[PDB]
Amino acid sequence: MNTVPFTSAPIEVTIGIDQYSFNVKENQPFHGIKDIPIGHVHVIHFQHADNSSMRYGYWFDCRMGNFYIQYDPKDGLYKMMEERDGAKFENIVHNFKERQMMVSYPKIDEDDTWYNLTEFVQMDKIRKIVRKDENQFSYVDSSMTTVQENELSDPAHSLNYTVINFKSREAIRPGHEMEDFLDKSYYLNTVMLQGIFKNSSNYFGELQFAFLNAMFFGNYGSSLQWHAMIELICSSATVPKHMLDKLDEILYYQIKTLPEQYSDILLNERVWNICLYSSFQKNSLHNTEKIMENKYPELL
Amino acid sequence: GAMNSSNYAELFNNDIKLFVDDTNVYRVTVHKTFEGNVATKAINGCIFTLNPKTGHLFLKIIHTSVWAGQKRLSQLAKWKTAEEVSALVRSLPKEEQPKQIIVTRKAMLDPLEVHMLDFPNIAIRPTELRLPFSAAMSIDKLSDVVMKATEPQMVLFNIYDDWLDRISSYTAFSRLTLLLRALKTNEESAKMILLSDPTITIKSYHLWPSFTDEQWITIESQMRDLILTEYGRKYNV
Ligand SMILES: CN(CCO)C(=O)Cc1ccccc1
Repeated sequence: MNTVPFTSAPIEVTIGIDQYSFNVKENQPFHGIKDIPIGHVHVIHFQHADNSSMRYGYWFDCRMGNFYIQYDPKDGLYKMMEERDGAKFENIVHNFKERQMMVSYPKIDEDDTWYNLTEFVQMDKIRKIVRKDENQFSYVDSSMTTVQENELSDPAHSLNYTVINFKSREAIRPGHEMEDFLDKSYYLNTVMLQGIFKNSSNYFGELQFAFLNAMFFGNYGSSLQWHAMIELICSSATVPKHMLDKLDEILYYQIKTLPEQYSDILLNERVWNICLYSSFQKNSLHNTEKIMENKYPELL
Repeated sequence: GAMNSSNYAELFNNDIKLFVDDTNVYRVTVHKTFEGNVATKAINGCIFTLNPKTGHLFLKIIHTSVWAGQKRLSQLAKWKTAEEVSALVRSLPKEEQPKQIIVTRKAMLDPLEVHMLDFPNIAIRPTELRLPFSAAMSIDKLSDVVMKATEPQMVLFNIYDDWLDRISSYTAFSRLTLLLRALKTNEESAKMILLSDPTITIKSYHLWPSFTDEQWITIESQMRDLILTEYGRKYNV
């Protein structure tokens, strides 16, 4: 069980760790989060009390280094940093734990929610979407635009999701225009799965990461990417059975976790109605269709 | 964006553009089977592709053989239309290719956009106008060449005959749309008006009769009356 200590908390902030969140008052004696489960990526995220504009945070994996948070009063945010001195770090944490100045990652034993949301998400792939190679952790915020958004403006601060465009030469074989547009299997299976992602695990990892950035940061380009990756599968007549079954599980837990009061903005009516009721896979997403109908029947 | 009343004069500027109407591509007669079920029989159709500035009409005849063994024909018809329009554009020299293609029905947008991916600079546009190009098969010489086709065939006509020697392309388009609107609202009357006078003939190389300028004013008036008349008989006004 790993720890992310905080030097201090000088400004009032709501802190998220994965799907949990807690309030810290200005100058409250808070020194971090302990008992973080090893084996998953995690995200620690921030919304200041005085300017709820800009949610921001850091994707990290405690297996890749010792990370801590320190507020920077010049740039005005909580920054993640890596501590290279292992003995300094262990001693800092041990002191903070001894004074009980840390919150405990509060994982109920029965609960597989975070695993189910990050099953295919891997730090190494996050770091190719979010390019900042000098750090082992990845910063994301509400305003960062995606490469595709930038084609339609600072390249260094972009989300490099895989571009998916259904009316593009990449998606449409010369001479198969109608076929490829109405049945996207060749774009899914040959261009994207075999060609770009190499396997469905990497495809699902990007889809899950896009959803989590949409949900935790209100990142609009991430929401677009999540829906595009769903629609590409649902609009393909030929999908491996194991991918459809896994997709249904992936989406079930995403819809389960989504805050009820954010569904209006985080869920695209056209995509979901098309996917659940018109598409080739309208009959292949039983768990997802059941939770959607019982939890968001208005959207449909 | 969409073509409508506000930007109507753009049709007659010097940027090459084409209207594409797919109404008459997939045509059927509906009939009863021996067992008392209903079935369709396809008849030859056509794509109506028109340069409104010059009167150039590329009439691609759609022979019923293109439907043989195919499913979802009304959907296929849109993609076939898009395939043929794309082939026409590729067949034209670069300096003759359109800068815009305006589709008369919005369901042509995605099929044509996908077939034209190779031409990212050609704008594919809808229109809010209710253009009467479906009535093209009420022009006797066009209907005749479509029904007689035994194979796929492109036939070329200026739909304005020689009118541009005497009038502008705005006025010519307005005459054409008035004639076609009349033929669409009451075909028999419209054709009675056009041929009532034995002395005015259609030249072998033309579609419409050889009216003098003054006769065109009379004709145009009779067509507007017809479109108002029928509008009363329809709405009881
Ligand atoms: C083809 N001819 C005579 C046949 O009507 C033209 O009047 C020019 C033309 C070129 C191309 C398309 C339509 C019209």
